Amino acid sequence: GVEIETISPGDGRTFPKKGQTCVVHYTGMLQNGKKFDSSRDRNKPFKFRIGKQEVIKGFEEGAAQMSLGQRAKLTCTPDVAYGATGHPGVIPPNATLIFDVELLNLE
Repeated sequence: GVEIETISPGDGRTFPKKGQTCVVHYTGMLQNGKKFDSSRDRNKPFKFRIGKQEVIKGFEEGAAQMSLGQRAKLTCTPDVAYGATGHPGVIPPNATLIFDVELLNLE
């Protein structure tokens, strides 16, 4: 359940692959709710790789469906991220997650 709502520009040809460490300006958003996380604030744009189950499932699928310079809009189902448990005090159980994602990576 990954819905991409693309802010257009970029290249559309250089997709992320396995063995690649990539850099993402993310920004969290709760559906009918406020923010909960922001890479824009810390000024450290979250270096991470693909294929080690580092991030949640709903963020991992949308990262491969982007390219360099693109700006997407993730909409993840509750079951792929936190819906049964809920991250304690931060994410309630059975919650739908909204992300503002832009990929500006290397490799």
